[PDB]
Order: sequence, then C-alpha cells, then structure tokens
Amino acid sequence: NYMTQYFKLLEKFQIALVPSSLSDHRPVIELPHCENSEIIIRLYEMPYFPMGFWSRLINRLLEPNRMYWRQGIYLNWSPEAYCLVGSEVLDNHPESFLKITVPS
Amino acid sequence: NHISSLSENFLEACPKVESFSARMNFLAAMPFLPPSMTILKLSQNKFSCIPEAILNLPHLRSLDMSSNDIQYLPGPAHWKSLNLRELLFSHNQISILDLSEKAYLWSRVEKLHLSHNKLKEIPPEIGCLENLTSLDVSYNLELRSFPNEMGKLSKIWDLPLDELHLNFDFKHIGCKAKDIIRFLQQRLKKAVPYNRMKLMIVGNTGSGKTTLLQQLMKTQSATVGIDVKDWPIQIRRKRDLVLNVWDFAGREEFYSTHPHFMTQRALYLAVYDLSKGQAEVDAMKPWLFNIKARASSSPVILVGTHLDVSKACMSKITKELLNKRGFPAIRDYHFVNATEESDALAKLRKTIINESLNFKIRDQLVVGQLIPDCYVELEKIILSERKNVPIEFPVIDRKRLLQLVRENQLQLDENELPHAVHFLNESGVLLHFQDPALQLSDLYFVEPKWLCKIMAQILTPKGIISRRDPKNYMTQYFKLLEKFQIALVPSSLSDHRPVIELPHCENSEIIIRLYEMPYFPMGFWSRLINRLLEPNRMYWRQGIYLNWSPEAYCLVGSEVLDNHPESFLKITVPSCRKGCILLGQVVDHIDSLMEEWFPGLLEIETLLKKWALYSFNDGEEHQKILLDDLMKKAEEGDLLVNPDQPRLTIPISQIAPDLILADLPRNIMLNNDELEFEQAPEFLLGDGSFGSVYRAAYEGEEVAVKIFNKHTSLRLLRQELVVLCHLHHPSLISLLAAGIRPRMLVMELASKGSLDRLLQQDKASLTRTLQHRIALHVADGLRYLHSAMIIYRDLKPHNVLLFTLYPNAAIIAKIADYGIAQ
Amino acid sequence: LLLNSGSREQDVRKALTISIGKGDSQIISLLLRRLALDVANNSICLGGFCIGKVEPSWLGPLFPDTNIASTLARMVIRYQMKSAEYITSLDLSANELRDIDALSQKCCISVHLE
Ligand SMILES: Nc1ncnc2c1ncn2[C@@H]1O[C@H](COP(=O)(O)OP(=O)(O)NP(=O)(O)O)[C@@H](O)[C@H]1O
Ligand SMILES: Nc1nc2c(ncn2[C@@H]2O[C@H](COP(=O)(O)OP(=O)(O)O)[C@@H](O)[C@H]2O)c(=O)[nH]1
Repeated sequence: NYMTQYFKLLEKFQIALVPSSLSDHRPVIELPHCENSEIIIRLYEMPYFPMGFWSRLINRLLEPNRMYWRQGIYLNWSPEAYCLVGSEVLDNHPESFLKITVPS
Repeated sequence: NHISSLSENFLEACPKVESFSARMNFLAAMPFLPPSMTILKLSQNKFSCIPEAILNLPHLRSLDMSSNDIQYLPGPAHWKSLNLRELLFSHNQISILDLSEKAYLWSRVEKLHLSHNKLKEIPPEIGCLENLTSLDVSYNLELRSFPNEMGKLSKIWDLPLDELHLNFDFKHIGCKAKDIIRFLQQRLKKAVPYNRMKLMIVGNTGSGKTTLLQQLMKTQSATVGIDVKDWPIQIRRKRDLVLNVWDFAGREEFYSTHPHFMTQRALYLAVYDLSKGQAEVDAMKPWLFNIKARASSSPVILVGTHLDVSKACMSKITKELLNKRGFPAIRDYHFVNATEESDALAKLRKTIINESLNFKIRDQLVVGQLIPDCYVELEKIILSERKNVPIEFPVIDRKRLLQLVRENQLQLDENELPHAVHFLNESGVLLHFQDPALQLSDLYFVEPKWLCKIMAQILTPKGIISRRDPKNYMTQYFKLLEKFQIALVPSSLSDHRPVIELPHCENSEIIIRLYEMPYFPMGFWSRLINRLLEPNRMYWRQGIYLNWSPEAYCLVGSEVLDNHPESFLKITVPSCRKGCILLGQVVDHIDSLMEEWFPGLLEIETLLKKWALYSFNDGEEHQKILLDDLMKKAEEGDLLVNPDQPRLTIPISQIAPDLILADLPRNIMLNNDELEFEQAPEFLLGDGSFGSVYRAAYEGEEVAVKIFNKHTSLRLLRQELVVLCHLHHPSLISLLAAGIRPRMLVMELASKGSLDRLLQQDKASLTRTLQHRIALHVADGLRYLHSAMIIYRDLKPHNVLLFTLYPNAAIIAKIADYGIAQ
Repeated sequence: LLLNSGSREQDVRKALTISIGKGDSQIISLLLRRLALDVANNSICLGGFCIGKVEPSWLGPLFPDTNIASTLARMVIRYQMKSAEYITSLDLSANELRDIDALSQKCCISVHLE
C-alpha cells in the first residue's frame, strides 16, 4: 500500500507512460505553415545530448494534442498556434541539435 | 375511374375521337372503338389479352397497355395498321417477342418497351425494324442473350440493360448504348472466337512461383515487379489456347501495387512453401482474402512446392479451415517438387488446363468467347509492334496507334477503338489507362512487363523523399507513381505509431466508429491516405490524424483489439458540428473506396461489420457498447436509441450523424412536423409524374416535394445533397428540407410550371420582354453554375421552371439543378 | 413619388399588406399599379399576392378608363455645380379569396369587365 510513493518517485525519477523506450521513430509530420517567413526556428546545437535530457525536457514541457515521441513534442493548439520541439540532425555535422519550430 | 366495362356503343356516334385514354381502370375488353383513333392509353387495366377491336384500327399510332395481365402478343401480321409508332408493354406476363411472320410491317415503329416481362430470347428478326429509337428489354433476368442481327438498328440511341444476365459483359455499359450496336455490328461482320485468359501466380517471399513457372511451361533471383510472361497450350478438342502468366512478387514491399493487376477474368494459383508446414498455410490466408476481395468469382488451385521435405498431413488445415468461410472458390489443390517433371506436375498441367477451359462466369465460357476479327487483327498488330518498338521506350503515342491502324485495312474506326484497346487491356496484351486525370490518353504500354519492372523499381523522417534521382518524361513518371500510389511514399513509412494524446477524453464528446474486417487488403492504406488529404496531417503507415483544432480534428487510426484476430479501423472525431461534417466526409470516402476497389468485401456475413460505439454514462463509459450499423439504420423510426429501460436514451445524431442527416449543413433538415403532405392523391401528383413530384404545404408555404423511389442509395443521396446544399442562386430552385421516413425532398414550387408546357399551350404570353427576361435569368443561372465549377449537361425547356408572367419581376425563370445530382 | 423611384418589390408587397390592413382604395390602387399591372400586353397579373377579398374600387384605376420641385432641383444643382385598348387578362388566382360576389354588382368596372 505504498504504491503512490512508487508512482511519485517514478515521476521524480523521470519514469512516468515511460519516456524511455518510447517510439524512437519520428512520424512523417506535415506543417500548415511552410512559407519560411511565418516560421520562427531556433537551434540549440550541442555536441551530444546529455543522459537524462529528453525525459527531463518532456516532463517539464507538458505545462493541445501533444503527439510526442522520444525526441520531440509537437503540442498543437491550432495552425495559428502550435509548437514543435524536435531534434533535427544536419548533413555533415557531428554535433547534435535541437530545433524549436513555432509560428510567427 | 372505377369503370368495369364500357358500353358496346359507347363511342358509336363519336367518329372523330383520337386519344381515348382509360388508364388504371378495372377494364377487361374494348367494345368497338371507332376507326379514327391515333393513340390509346389503356394501361393498368385488367386485360388478359390484346382485344381484337384494337387490332383493326387502320390508323393506330401508339398503344399503352403496360402493367396488364396479358400473355400472348399478336405478331406484326395481324395488326391491320400501317403507322404503329409506340408499343408499350411493360410489367406484363408476356413470354415471346414473335417477330417472324412479316416483320417489315413494323418498320415505322419508334419506341418499343418490353421491360419487366418473362421474355425468353430476343428473336433475330428484330434487325429489320430500322426506325427503333428506344428498345426496352430491361428487368427481365431471364434473357442472357442478344442476337448479332440487331447490330443494324442504328437509330437506337438508348437501350436499358438493368438487371439482366449478359454474355460479353465487356465493362462497357449502355451509358453510350450506341457503341453496343457498333460492337454487335462488328461481331455480325466477322465473329471469330478468342482463346486467351490470365493466369496470375500468387504466393509469397520465396516459394514455387518462378521455378514452378519454369517447369510448367517446360523451359535464381527473386521477382521484382510482376514479370509478365505467356505460353501457348496446343490442345489436341483442337483448341489453340494461349494464356499469359503473371508470377506476382513475393516480398511485402510490392504489396501496395498488386491490386492494379488483379482482375476477375483470371485463374489464380496459390503456393505453399511446404518446407515450413502447417504454418505457411496459415500465412497464405491474407493472399486468399485479397483474391476474394479483388476477384470474387475466380477459382484458385493451390500448390505445395516442397515434396522434397516430408508435416505430410498439412492438407488437414486446408480441408478444414480453407474450404468455405469467406475465402474464394478453392477448386483443387496439389503437391509437387516443382524442380523437375513428375506425374504430379503433369497432372498439375492437366488440371490447370481443364480448370481453364471451364471458367464460365455467369455460364459464359470466357475461354472461348466470340469477338469481331478486328480485335484479333489489332492484337496481332500490337504484338508485332512490341518487337517493332525498341526496349528503351515501349510507350506508344495515340497518333502512332492511329497510323498503325491506318497502315492496314481494318474496319476499326475511331468510334470502336476505345473499347477495342479496353478489351485488349482486359485480356492483358497492352496496358493502357483511359483515365483522363492521367496523361495516358497518348500512352499505350505495349509489353506491360516493362511498365511493371519500371514502376516497381523505386521501392528498391523515415519514408519521405522529394525529387531526387528518364528523357524529359519525368512528370509522366511522377503522375504514374501518384496513380500507382507511390507518391513521399506510403509504403515504407514509419510503421511505429506515435504516442498521441487527445484533448477530449471524457467519452461522450468523442464519436468512434469501427470498420472491422478480417485483414487489411493489399493496397488499402495507400489508397486511403491518398484519397484523404482533401490541417497538420501527422500521419504514419496506418493513420492520418489531420487536426484543425481541439474543437475540430479527425483520427483515422487502426486500432487492434485484445483477443480478436479480425482487424479494425477506428475513426475518432469530436462531437461538435464540424466533427459530424468530418465524420460524414470520411465515411463517404471509405465507402466509395471499397465500392470502387474491393467489391468482394461488400457482398454476401458481408465480411465487413460497420460498428458504432456509444456511452450511457458520460465519462467512465466502461467499454462503450458495440452496435452494428445496419439495424441502427433500421431503427430510423425511433430517433432515439435507448437501453432495455427508457431511463436513458441517446439520439441517433449523437452517435451516427450520417444516418440521421446532420453531417451535412443543418439547413436541409427534413423536419417532418409542419409537412402537410399526402403522397396518395394525384391532385398533388399533377405537379409532375415522370419524377415523383407532388404539391404540399410545408412550414406555412407551398412546396413541390419530390419523393425518392428505391432507385437511389442513401450514400448517393447524401452525395447529391451536399453539392445541392450550398448553391443558393435566385435563378436556382432552392432546397428547403430533405431526410428519411420516407426518402423525400422538399424543393421550392414553381407556380407556372415548366417553360415547354407554356410555349406549347399558352404561346400568346411570350411577348418579346418576357422572352428576354427568361433568357437573362437562365443565362444568370448558367453563369453561376460555371462559376460553381460544375456542368449542367441537360438544358431544355423541360427544365426552365417559371414563377410568374409579369415581365418586370424580380424572379421569373429558375432551372432545375437536379440534373447535376445524377 | 416614392413608387416612381426605386422601391423593392418585397417592400411594396409588405406595404401592400399593411395598406390593405387599413383599407384605403387610392393607395392600394397605386401599389397594385406598381406591382401587378403589365400595360405592355394588356395584362393584369394579380396572382400570388394573398389578399383577402377584392373591392372593385381597388382595381378600378388599373383599367385604362407644376414644375416646382424640378425647378428647385435645377437651381440647387446649378448651385451645386457652381460650388463644385381594353386590358384582357384578369388573373386573380393565388389570392385566397372567399367570395367574388363583391365584383358582381354594377360598379364603375363593368364596361371594362365586358
Ligand atoms: N419544384 C418544382 N416545381 C414545379 N414543377 C416542378 C418542380 N419539379 C418538377 N416539376 C415539374 O414536374 C416535371 C417532372 O419533374 P422531374 O422529376 O424533373 O421529371 P423530369 O424533369 O421529366 N426528368 P426525371 O426526373 O428523370 O423524370 C418537370 O418536368 C416539371 O414540369
Ligand atoms: N530445392 C528446392 N528448392 C525449391 C523448391 N521449391 C522452391 N524452391 C526454391 O524457391 C526459389 C524460388 O523462389 P520464388 O518464389 O520463385 O521467388 P519469388 O517469387 O520472387 O519469391 C528457388 O531458389 C528454388 O530453389 C523445392 O521443392 N526444392
């Protein structure tokens, strides 16, 4: 009967749905805005992703049909209002990236 | 009138009557009509035979005795009249169309209606009636024949063929109905037999599919494409028989293009790979289900291709589970080594030949069908042009094809040539797509194995790709690949679904519907996704989730159920009005896909259970109760669905807003309360009889209701409604209500009727400004329809409905926009 | 004056129902002249207008039987510029009548009714 201690610790330990072992394949997403002026992009280029990075990020980002995967969120309210915290990779670039897409 | 029998001298001293019409009267005999008749209308009367008094009027011109209990028709050498022009005999117990005595006496006959009768066979003396315009022999279901002599009736422009067995069944219908006379005429010219059918070898991932084909024709890489070959069979019964073999690809990467090459006129083989016994038979079941969904009437001869190993009684599961459960007609089965010849392989050849000679769909014997010699000459020409055109580009230009047919003295004009090449594509000689959306009207693929090796070559985030590498015909590549469901490629596209959340989960605002089927057909998901892009669509292999808002989205997933082998298709949508619109569009798209591609499913268990889900308690629904859609549709009289007690209920619009007409914009709700209407009295039916058009008072105003007979479909009705929902032009007949119980339609009432009756009866009213106002209003309607990006295709004074005769009015003329509905 | 200018047919029809509520012969005669008289072809088309009864004083003037404001207009626009055969058709059908006997008496209409 200390099961809620288990669940609260697992939430504290970034286990809860589990962020690890969660669908590494990203889906083939489309976006309603692609005219390259109404889209704000920002990169967060780092050499590697730290160990418990994506679990801590996804857990601290649920605060909106969030169709996430291991390395993304895409929480969407509207074509006029959404976000996409992806993880883009670049051609001929060993350093990892973190690509934030949002309408303007 | 309820008259029983006319007086013997009823028309005694009226020697000028012309149009004595006594319809739906309890009449039995005609007592001495005068000799000055032209037209009589004696239909729906209790007649037993054509009375002799009508057979002596020397100027009779028309005769309506439809829906009468008459048996024998007197032949054309008894009528004593030389101006017969319209004989109508629908819905009678007539058996013979005897036209053998002197058939040339009926040469002036224009219309002739023998529909809905017990006719046996059309006599071949019909060909002399050179002035036939509308011969009606539909709705007999016992004819199954057409004499080649009727190819001379060139004046025929329409020929109803509804609900009758057929012989050629050549996929050309009577929508043109003059081409049918052209084919009958050309068959009357030459009438050569034909011996060619397809043999589609079907298996999977390495079996006796190529080696078996190498041994069968008495002649190693895996198949890429479908590898079209052919081989003749010299039957000694001297029947020179050739059949082309299509050994389909085995790997699942090509499984999204095989439905383009599975026709109903073919004999299939199914291969086991008997090394892994008792499981490969279970693995062969999706192939058999796909054969059933594609070609419902084609036999399948199984082959076990490993008699080198053993698992010997693997025929037990075949004899138990594979006989008849929704699987195609397994006519036989064998077992063979398929590497060198044997008595088993020899009897396999013999059974393949014997099952080929007795295909006989609808008892027609398609292995020895009859065609004009122009078809066989075109076949020899094209088969010689395959060797005459190099392998770099076997596609043939349309003008080159015309030059090829003009290079010889064939009787093929440009009229019959589309059906010619369609029939040759049916027998698999040259593949050609006459779809005008494709740029294939000048593309005629001789040697289709080139096309199948090329168009399947491309299959050799995760799945998308833009233009990245062909002599400047690359847009033909891309258009064909779109036509072949290749384009981004739907196959090899991210099988893992994402962990999606939904903003609405309280189990009352979510409409769910299932589409439970045993397996997914071959090219199902590619065809669905391609036909569903018409909104950040974050799709995958087996889903879409196109989303406009938390208030408006859709999710065509593919849910799988615990302890359920049958697959499913789960449509999730919110329960606002936009949710109902999206659900209706999606359901209509899916049904159109299944009707146009897999008719074998939607046929009789029906192999496809359309379910519906509903909750009693909003939230914590506790496994929403499944309910089949069919009897839920049958519960249309009760607009609420309730449990065993009436302490709760649910409206049908809540959980099935497509049956209840609410998925369309709600301005055309039927609203049966204020409909003062009676379909019975013909007073109101006087507003039109060819269509079931009546007169009624609805919502206080006068309307002209149209009752739908059983010739329409509810889905087709909804398709007609959505285009007719939002036109709204002042020169257009607007709609007021539409719905079910009964399937009716409430359109506005034109006071002065149609234009043709006005100019026929009251021509003094057209006064050079009413004419101009009518023309201006009709031109306004036509310009609106062309700005509505639609055609009308039948404009006539039968459709110009007038509203007043005051010239300086706001509205005068209105057109009937139901012509776009058909 | 108001009917010779541009007036909507729905407006004239609604005002016809109003002026037939307080029945006054001359005004409703003018409204019917604007609505249902087609002089070009000797045509009365008094059709769909659901009037209760019919008085022969109403359609009476339908049968054939001072430049003050213009000069004021001309002066003020100058200042604006400086500063810048019987009728044989009678159709009375959709009007929900109940007794046509009002037309039966020898009114001022019978010479036209012949
Ligand atoms: N809304 C309407 N108001 C007044 N008259 C109408 C209306 N709809 C139809 N009619 C009349 O009724 C006739 C029959 O209607 P309709 O259903 O269009 O038959 P159709 O025009 O001959 N073609 P079809 O529908 O195949 O029988 C028309 O030709 C018109 O004269
Ligand atoms: N030794 C042996 N090989 C077999 C037998 N049946 C099939 N095969 C093998 O099956 C292979 C052919 O695979 P196939 O199905 O024709 O290729 P696919 O159609 O592209 O999948 C050949 O390599 C054969 O060796 C058999 O009875 N004995």
